[PDB]
Amino acid sequence: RGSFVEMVDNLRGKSGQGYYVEMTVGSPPQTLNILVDTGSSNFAVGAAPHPFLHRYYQRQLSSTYRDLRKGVYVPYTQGKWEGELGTDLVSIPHGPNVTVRANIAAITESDKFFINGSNWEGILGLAYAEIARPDDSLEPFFDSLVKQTHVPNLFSLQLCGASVGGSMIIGGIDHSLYTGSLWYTPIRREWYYEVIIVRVEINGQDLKMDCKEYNYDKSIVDSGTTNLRLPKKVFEAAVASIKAASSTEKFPDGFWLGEQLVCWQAGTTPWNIFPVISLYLMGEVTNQSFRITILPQQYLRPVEDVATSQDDCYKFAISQSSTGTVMGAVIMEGFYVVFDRARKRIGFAVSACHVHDEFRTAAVEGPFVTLDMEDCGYN
Ligand SMILES: Cc1cc([C@@]2(c3cccc(-c4cncc(Cl)c4)c3)COC(N)=N2)ccc1OC(F)F
Ligand code: NA
Ligand code: NA
Repeated sequence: RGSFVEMVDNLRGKSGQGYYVEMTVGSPPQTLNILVDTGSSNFAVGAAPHPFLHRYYQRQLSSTYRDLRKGVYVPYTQGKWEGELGTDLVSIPHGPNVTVRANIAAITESDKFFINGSNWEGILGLAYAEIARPDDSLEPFFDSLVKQTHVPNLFSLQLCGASVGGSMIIGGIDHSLYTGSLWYTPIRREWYYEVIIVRVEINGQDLKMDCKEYNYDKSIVDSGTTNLRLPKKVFEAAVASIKAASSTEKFPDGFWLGEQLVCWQAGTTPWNIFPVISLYLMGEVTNQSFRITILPQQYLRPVEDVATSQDDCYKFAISQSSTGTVMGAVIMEGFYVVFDRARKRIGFAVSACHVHDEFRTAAVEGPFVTLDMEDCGYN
């Protein structure tokens, strides 16, 4: 408990392409880089020589593979993936010293799933069975891990922005990874890591919106989304408020829509003209909340690959949604986040690694008195 040195720094990444952990599958072990994804529930890996992939799962080479004789088809916006289900033996070299028999979806065909240039080959869905494909009877990796071992039923994530890095502590917490105290918000329902936002402030100013809007039709904590994604109505109000606070300088209207980038000479990015953003989350006690506070350092994402420019180019990392609020890396990079599955709660503390300046830092503060917090959830 409290200290897990062999798991510190076990995550890597490229900005905008998520964080991945090294895993092994089959016997003898095949090493793969696997995206850490708290927004889905399948362990799905490349299993055929797609051209974007550094490597792939070669089932024929594993003496421990078992076929489930079941296919899986997964469509989404603009694409799909398709695979074949089985089980095999899975370890995390920089995780707990255990090996488990887990469900693996061997991906045989995909469109717009893998990234050309990225260093990962599969996805570790860490969310719940309710959203597994094809159905909730396909046991997610973490459920198998807990059933089959003595690893405690929780994991925590320290994502460090910028090639990025971080830690995934499986089965516990490392106190060196955060400062101050952890504050907990209940997991509203075990499908996504669903939470309830009860209040939103920009630079200290309440958006004074019916709090149901903040959670229309859900809010989730998702390591596999880059951005903070806000429902349309909340996003409109959020930028309107952000536009106002930052009107000391002007930017194209398309910038706030993430349709163009914005650039400053190096060393000369004006952080101070930008407002802090505070989300108040439902607390553990009736009528009690806490708030988490992020900086422009979190919501203005560094974009390296621009041949049209030669400066500090940033994308605005806040965007509309029709699927609800999504607290992606933008949020998580500010905090140490504890996915306390045993107690159905998510903990937040200031991350010991988060990017800030000398004037402002990310914050986790409470308690606050907030009434009618149950009304904030959408049915
Ligand atoms: C349909 C589907 C989507 C996902 C998804 C995902 C897929 C592929 C790439 C990225 C990604 C790309 N670039 C930066 C990042 Cl940070 C992530 C994210 C979409 O949303 C989340 N959270 N993960 C995961 C598994 C799924 O399979 C099914 F089993 F549900
Ligand atoms: Na167990
Ligand atoms: Na600490």
